[PDB]
Amino acid sequence: ANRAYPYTRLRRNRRDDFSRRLVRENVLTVDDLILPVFVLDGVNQRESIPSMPGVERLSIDQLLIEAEEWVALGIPALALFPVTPVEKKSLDAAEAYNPEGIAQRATRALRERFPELGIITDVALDPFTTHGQDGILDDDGYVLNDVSIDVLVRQALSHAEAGAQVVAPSDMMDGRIGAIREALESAGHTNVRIMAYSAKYASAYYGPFRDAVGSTYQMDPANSDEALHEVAADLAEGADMVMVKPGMPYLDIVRRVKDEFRAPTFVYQVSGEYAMHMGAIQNGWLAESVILESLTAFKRAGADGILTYFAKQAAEQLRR
Amino acid sequence: YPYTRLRRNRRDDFSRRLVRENVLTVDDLILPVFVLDGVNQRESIPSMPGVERLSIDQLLIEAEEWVALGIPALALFPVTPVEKKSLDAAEAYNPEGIAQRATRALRERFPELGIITDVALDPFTTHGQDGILDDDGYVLNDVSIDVLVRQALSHAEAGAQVVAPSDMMDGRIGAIREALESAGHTNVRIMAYSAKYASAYYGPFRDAVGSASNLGKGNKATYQMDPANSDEALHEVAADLAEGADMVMVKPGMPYLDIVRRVKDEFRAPTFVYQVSGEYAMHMGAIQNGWLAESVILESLTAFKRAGADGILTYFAKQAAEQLRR
Amino acid sequence: ANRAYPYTRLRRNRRDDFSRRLVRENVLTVDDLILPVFVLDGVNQRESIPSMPGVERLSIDQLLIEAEEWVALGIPALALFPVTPVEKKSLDAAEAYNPEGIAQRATRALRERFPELGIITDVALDPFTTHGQDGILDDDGYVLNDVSIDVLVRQALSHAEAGAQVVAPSDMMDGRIGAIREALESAGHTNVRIMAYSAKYASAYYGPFRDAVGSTYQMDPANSDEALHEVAADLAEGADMVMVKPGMPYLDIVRRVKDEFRAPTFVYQVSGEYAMHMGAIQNGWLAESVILESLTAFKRAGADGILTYFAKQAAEQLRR
Amino acid sequence: YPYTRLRRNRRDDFSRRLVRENVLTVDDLILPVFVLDGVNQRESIPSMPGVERLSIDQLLIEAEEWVALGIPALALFPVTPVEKKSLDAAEAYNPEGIAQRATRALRERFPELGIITDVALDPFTTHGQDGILDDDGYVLNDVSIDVLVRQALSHAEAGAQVVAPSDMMDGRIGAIREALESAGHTNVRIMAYSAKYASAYYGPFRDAVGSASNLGKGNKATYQMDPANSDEALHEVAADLAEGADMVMVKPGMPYLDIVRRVKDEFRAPTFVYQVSGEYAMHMGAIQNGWLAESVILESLTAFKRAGADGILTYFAKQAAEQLRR
Amino acid sequence: ANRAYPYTRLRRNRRDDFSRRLVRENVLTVDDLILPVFVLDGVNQRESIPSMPGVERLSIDQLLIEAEEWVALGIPALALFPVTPVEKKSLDAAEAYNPEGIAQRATRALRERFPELGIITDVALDPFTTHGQDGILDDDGYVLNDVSIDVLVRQALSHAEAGAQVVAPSDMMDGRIGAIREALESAGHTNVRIMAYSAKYASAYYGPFRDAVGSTYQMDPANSDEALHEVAADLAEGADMVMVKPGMPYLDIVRRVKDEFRAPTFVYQVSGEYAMHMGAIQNGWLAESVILESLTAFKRAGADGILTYFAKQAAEQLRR
Amino acid sequence: YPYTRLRRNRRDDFSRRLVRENVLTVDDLILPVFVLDGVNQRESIPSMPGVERLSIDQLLIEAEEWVALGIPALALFPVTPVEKKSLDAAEAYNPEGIAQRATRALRERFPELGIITDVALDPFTTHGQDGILDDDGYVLNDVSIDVLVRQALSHAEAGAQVVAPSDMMDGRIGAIREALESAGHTNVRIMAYSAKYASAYYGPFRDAVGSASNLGKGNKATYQMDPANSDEALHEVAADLAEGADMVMVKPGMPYLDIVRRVKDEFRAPTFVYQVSGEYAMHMGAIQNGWLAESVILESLTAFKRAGADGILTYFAKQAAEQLRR
Ligand SMILES: [Mg+2]
Ligand SMILES: [Mg+2]
Ligand SMILES: [Mg+2]
Repeated sequence: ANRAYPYTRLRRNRRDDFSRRLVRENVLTVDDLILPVFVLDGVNQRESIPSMPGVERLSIDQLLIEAEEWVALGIPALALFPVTPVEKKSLDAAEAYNPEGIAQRATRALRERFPELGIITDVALDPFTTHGQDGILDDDGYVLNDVSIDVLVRQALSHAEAGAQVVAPSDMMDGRIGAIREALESAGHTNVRIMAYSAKYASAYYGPFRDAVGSTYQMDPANSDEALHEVAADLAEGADMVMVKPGMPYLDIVRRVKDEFRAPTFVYQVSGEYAMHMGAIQNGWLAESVILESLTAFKRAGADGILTYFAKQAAEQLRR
Repeated sequence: YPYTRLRRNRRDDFSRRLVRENVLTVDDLILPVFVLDGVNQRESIPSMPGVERLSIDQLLIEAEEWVALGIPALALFPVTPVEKKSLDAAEAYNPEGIAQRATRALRERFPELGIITDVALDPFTTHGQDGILDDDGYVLNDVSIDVLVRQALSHAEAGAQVVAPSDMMDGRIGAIREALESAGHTNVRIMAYSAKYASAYYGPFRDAVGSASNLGKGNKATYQMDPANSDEALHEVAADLAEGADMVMVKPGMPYLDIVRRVKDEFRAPTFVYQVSGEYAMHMGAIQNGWLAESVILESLTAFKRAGADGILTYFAKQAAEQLRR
Repeated sequence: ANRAYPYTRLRRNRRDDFSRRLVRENVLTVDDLILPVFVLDGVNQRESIPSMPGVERLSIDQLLIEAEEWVALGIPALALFPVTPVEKKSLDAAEAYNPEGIAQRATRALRERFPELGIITDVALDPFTTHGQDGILDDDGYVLNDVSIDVLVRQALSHAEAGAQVVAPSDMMDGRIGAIREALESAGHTNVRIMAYSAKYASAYYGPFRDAVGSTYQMDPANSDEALHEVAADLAEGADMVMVKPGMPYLDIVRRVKDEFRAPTFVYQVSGEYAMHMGAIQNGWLAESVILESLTAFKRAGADGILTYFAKQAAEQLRR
Repeated sequence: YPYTRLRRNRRDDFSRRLVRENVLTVDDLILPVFVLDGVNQRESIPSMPGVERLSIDQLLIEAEEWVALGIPALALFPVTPVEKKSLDAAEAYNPEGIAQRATRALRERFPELGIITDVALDPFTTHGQDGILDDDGYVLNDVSIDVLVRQALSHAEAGAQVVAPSDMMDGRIGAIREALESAGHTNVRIMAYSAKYASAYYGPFRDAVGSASNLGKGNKATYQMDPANSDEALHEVAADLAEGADMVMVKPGMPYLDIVRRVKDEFRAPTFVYQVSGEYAMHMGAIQNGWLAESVILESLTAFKRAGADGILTYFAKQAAEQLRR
Repeated sequence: ANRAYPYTRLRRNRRDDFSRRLVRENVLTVDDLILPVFVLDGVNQRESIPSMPGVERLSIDQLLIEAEEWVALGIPALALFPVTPVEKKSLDAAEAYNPEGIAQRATRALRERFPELGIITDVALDPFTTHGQDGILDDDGYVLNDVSIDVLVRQALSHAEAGAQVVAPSDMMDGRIGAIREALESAGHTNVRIMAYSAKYASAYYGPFRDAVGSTYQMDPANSDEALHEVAADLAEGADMVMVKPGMPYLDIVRRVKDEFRAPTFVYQVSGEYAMHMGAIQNGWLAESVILESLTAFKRAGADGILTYFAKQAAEQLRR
Repeated sequence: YPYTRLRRNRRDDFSRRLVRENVLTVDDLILPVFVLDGVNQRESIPSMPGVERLSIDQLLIEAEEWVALGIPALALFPVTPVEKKSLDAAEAYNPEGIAQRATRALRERFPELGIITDVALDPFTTHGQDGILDDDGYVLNDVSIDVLVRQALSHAEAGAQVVAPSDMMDGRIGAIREALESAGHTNVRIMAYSAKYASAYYGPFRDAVGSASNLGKGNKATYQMDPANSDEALHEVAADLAEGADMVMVKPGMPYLDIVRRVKDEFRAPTFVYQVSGEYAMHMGAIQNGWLAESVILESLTAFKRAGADGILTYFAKQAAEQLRR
């Protein structure tokens, strides 16, 4: 310590590329990327999403075609988000555990064609209920929890049966991680991993996602200590990996979570973060180098893995 | 869970308010402003929707409302005429330069408003770099400090309460402090840009200030920090505190919230953060497109307080102050 | 570090109001205030309390009138303290769980008229026993605990049935938080919060409160490490929020509790603290700015919420 | 367990990659090279299988591939002719010495390649010690610093971007920094060998550089650190940082990984480690015998990153860079 | 602090042997050494191992002869590794719990002849299965765990019955430490210690060991935080001592484990570490003083005990 | 428990040895010796059973066995003749004083044995205080430092490898270091008595050295530390390290083990402890009475290692070294 100018000039290591490379503390690699994908029900179709320029909803045959290039680029995993047809939404959310639902069909197709690619499914009831609430309601509109926990467990088990290696309770509820963990073990799916959405905030950054998928419990953005209690509870319940969401607006949370628990920590660069960046890049306001700058921030902040709609572009860039 | 259900405190608005850990107030806001030469001039900046370059007379008119909203301070950025740019950056310490003239006008009209001047040579050089170049094109450190010290003394003479060296030369905070003390400017605060990274988020600002064409495709990797580095920011801030800074800053902002958190935790000193032009533009573009709700503005600024910042330099300051006044 | 005069002059940030505001580390807001209220049994009555100048016991119709202004000022919650008529005090403390007791009637009235206002009820047997001890005694005068735990559970459930959002075991006993937590869950009151009086000291500052309400277990004032063990036990038993009491005389405890547990921490500025301040203000010895100075100390010390008889005055001042 | 089975993340390659905590890249590699006098000379070193001593012309040819593989820097070690060794170590600062000549040649041919010169008198003394001896045979500290400072200035004059004092004299980092600053060598980095132990793992290097016969059975216990001590390394590194080092190093490497970890955790500064000659030789001997698979090379280098090093001086650098390029 | 040259010259304590001895922070003693031994099935035989120069496989009568000198040198314990004849390897691994298996016979012989010498047996199924996997497989080749846990428990109990004072689940599995701990207690072997191979990496340094014994679950070398979670789980399951393996390539892990848990920590200087050092010593590339240098590194790094094939040589040297 | 029974590792000798956290070795021992003037003199000390005052010739004879046992160093304490005591303590720096003569004799006879001389004026003053008194009877700080510096230079001139200021004057470590550096005594170590308390355990030493009658009922509360204070010891040690001490010491020993532990944990520097005369006497009296077994000697010395000391000044050093040699 006691470093003082001019004995210490911090620009000396910045003088040349070689010394900036030798002291460089972090680096993003393709091992850090997870690509979220919106999956349609039909055959031979793609749809553009107005608020997520460059992102497409894909039927499963199209998903398989694009996955050939994602696998060649080395992306380790995908996170699937089905786009449920409105006629499949119900009150009992039976579509969540249908072995022929989009998520289950997509995961069987991908596990068969690309055996080493990781598939992370979404465990939640909101994409399948007519009302759009994440749970089954009683006559007055209040959540019945064990009826809902029951369908979620059937959902997670159906994902495990389709071959998913990871399930992600994307909900922000209590009791689900343990029930799913317990049910998977109970049913013999001992190596299915549970990626919990641990510190998930009530945020305006999810806007574009509601367009993509066709749609009191999320955390207050002001709170930071509360996120550590959320992650601790998920860890205690058996989560294998924990996630912070949204991402860049919560980088201080990523840093605190990694420092406190030293566990596998993930971060979601959500639809609104992607949309802001891409709109600015397309308008000529920001250079495309901001994509890698934003992703290296997650590594510097302490994330092991990043769910990002820029995964393909970033993997292509990681070459330079 | 079941004993500990964290949803209980979240159930109702009253209990969420009681347990809310951080709050954004107008005391935390600093508004950066782009100032033009001449009279009765107002110019839109396409890459910063909603922001205008203003001549001093127009700045004084707009500042009446910034003061009424209670914004504590402005950060001035002069839009130097192309013909006043040179290799020696001498316009940086001209007593009749835009920054100096704007400072005297604002200090007279609004005595309680804080004026934070920019100490840096980028608005004044033909090449757009923040210091003086040697014959190999390197930004010289100590020769640049000599010009920055002359610049900071000129701002103190104009009445600025705070000078903010945004240059990233090593040792400049101590040089400027020594010069201010020697000259009797005992209470001029120095707001150091301590951990300032070599980023792509500054694009729109280069357009706003008129340095974009001068810099061209140039980079500042020999002085601004590598985005990959976090421990190094602690060493930058420690030096600036030992050299006499009254406030230390992290820049850019949202992409570096982890740095704000480490800096506040390690040094427990007045910590500031800049929500830069590219952060403003990306949000504004998405809000205008209808992709993000307007509530994202306060959410973005709340993140800086949660991460540990005391004050935030933000182009959203007027809008945020209007929304907080509710 | 290595900050030294005259390079570092700490008065520079204090030179002007604008720079004092920019570096100001804490601020009190109306979101931090909880107002305790003494509730009478009758109709159209108020009583002055000699040792708490300016504070009044209020019948429920008067309470509703005053609550209109507390709600307009933004105060988030009230803590109710019934003033039990002597003819309702018994040996079995049945009045504690009477659905027509003052606390239950007051909470139903307030929950119906002001649905967003939080109500924190007092769970304790002392206001309802003839002897004034917080528990039911056996023939020799010794506490029978499960008979007492039983009535306290009926009490907390009766509060939950009346609509209380928060119950506060204001006792300083062991076993109660868990029994109440367990009983509320068991009965379906899953979102009722439990605000534990965790570090509550044996103190002379409660004097005036005994006048207001008509009335071996509290902590020794010398002890600080002991308070952390008290808070840890309440947290383990399911408390949603933890409180230190009294307040200003124990600000070091507030700081240690927030630092150690990072949980929602509350502090009671008790009747004697209020009385000392108000007597000095009324005598012209202290300016009224001391009220906000005393309340900002709780925020600086680490409290999230403050139970204070000055809540109305403070909310009115928070404007300047 | 059963809830927490740590084997779940280990089950598949994709999940092992997602949770992998550290990675080795070519940015982390520094290749040490032994340089001969003369022209068209290449010599094998029996105790360092696969490593050759090279004349400058041969070094320039081999460096074309080191540069193509992206290795950031070389660390030069001159093989001084026996007749140029003396009590005064004057060849250490000869402008026409091997290190000086090699540096000028490499700086001209490969402008972006980092050149790290060795500041130490062991290649130049008749006795093989790293400093000047007094009449009792003790290695004098301050008289040795005077020669090391002349040596470091000569390397800066030859164009080295980094000088690395590997001598273990007290206070030499500050003396060398002061001399570099006074002479205007503002940006010459100083890579201090901070916690360098008195070890048996240096045997093969003494053969490679030609100091083995000069040192004989001599020891360096009055200056290199006792292998038993760990807290003492923190005091060595603290002094070198206060004296102005830009990088600090632990040496040897694998036998001292605990020291690398404590040094990175305590100071959060650029931390380097040397996988010394004896570590290289023991691995190479076992790999050639078929006792260890070739995958041990990357496993050994991954350990340095896991332990906290930013950069690694390793004789395996070319092989490792070839394997990483996949 | 604030130590600065020339007031502080760190060479002053290094000037003389006496002051280097007074400030010397660590020292290796014979109390720190554990010698691993490869045991053959027959009588009056020894075999040289090509990739471990100087190490020999020993029949039990030869083992007893060599143990006389190990005991005279003060070595506290041996770790036995039987060399199973191929005709004893099966699918059910019954040889693991045979009371007449090499390990059991060797431990009864040593416990009877040298009552104070500690014996650490290896609990694992890999030396006894035809396939060489550490577990019993079902028809498709997948591990059946309770059949395997069952034989391992019989194995550990058979070791305890033969007189072993320590058993070492050398596996890298979950559930075994607890089952063995539970079974030993259940059976009355309350003082048998369990030395867990806690942080055991997937490494190339085990090469020579496969030659010596005739032969998804081991840790990734890149991970360090993961090792702390591994050690914590073993401690929670009842391990008496925890070990890091391999050794010198993982000294940073030894340091973190000792610092985090402050528990009895052991480290294995594996076959490849021994082979590299001995090959270099025999080639004249390294002096034999490197053996003690390598072993003092383990003490400096925080190990209490070291499993090392150099134990005999080191104990002989510890005299100088 | 039952899973975790801490008795399991304790069950057998082999497992207790494997988990044993600390060990005492002869490397940790320093033997204090009381030296007389004259020839062929040996005197028993009733309050320190087993300890003798020895003339230099007798000291050289006894030191042959201390050296054979491997004890690293001696700490010399001269038994000044009554007639050589004065107000100015000039005998402290007499080149022909007992300490100076004993040092030259031992350095010649046993070149590898460490000699630690005592820097303090208590053996030389008529009043027994460790410094010079003013007219109010106060022990002057800076005037005392001037005499201690002359004393320490005389010990360095006599050949002592270590001087140990046991005086408790503020700032003396830095004064002595500056004087040693200025005079070229570069490698003379300074073993500071850093946290030395005003204790009743020193009684027997005052008898051994002959200062007891001079001090009478006097006290040293204006300079030695109050036994109640622990945080203050950290401030004493920090100053002595910043002033250049090579080793820092806590004294007395067993009654202050908590201070040894805090000092090693806080500073991670070479830490020494003195098992003072009264600790020796109380143990010896109990052992001779048959109240405590002789095994208490090693138990007492093991406590210092467990508490964090690297070295121990103990009158039991010969006995302990004999017992460790087993
Ligand atoms: Mg700086
Ligand atoms: Mg050094
Ligand atoms: Mg002192």
